[PDB]
Amino acid sequence: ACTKNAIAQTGFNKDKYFNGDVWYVTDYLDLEPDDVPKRYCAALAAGTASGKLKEALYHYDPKTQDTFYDVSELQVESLGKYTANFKKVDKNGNVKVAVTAGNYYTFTVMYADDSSALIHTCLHKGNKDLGDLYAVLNRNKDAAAGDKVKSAVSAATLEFSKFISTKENNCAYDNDSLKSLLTK
Ligand code: HEM
Ligand SMILES: NCCc1c[nH]cn1
Repeated sequence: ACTKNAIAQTGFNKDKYFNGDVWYVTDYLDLEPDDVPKRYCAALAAGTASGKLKEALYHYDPKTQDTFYDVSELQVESLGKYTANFKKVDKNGNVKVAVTAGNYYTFTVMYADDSSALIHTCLHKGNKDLGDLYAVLNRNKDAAAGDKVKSAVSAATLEFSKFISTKENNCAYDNDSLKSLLTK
């Protein structure tokens, strides 16, 4: 299970974060891991679409080739803190698994600027036992974590050297699908 109440960034700028553009996960910290996809690719788009706050997700295991997209309408808990009931979709937004209660992640933006961010997420999916996951994001998929975001990792009482990089995995992303999924 999840154990963290992550604190949102002071003065979080929601319209800048949710500007409809793409964010790439460059490094992550799973608190509840194992033999799991040690190598992983993930990215999201976040924006307001016809007045609704939205996130589109992409996951790719470059070793198994397991691929999936999700789209959610976010609900606000407080500034920088959201609950997302997700639906699994194909890249075009056609529903594969409909929204259901019990399938949701929370999402806290702990730090963000115009190029980088640190988020916490707690995933819930049916009867499964899942733990916290932190992720370092960047607008550039190949960007090394800079001092702003690494300092924020430290400020969250975490150690960046423990985070796992995705940069070795040779991830390629469909940015266009992620942006268009925001409307679906
Ligand atoms: C912004 C970051 C992330 C968020 C919001 C996110 C959220 C989610 C959601 C919503 C699901 C379930 C999707 C579905 O069943 O339709 C999922 C599944 C999963 N995610 Fe992520 N994820 C993120 C990052 C990552 C990272 C970096 C990895 C690698 C450690 C990871 C590995 C997986 C795994 C292996 C699954 C399959 C879970 C299962 O069904 O047991 N995710 N994630
Ligand atoms: N224990 C990490 C579960 C996960 C996958 N995606 C988001 N969270």
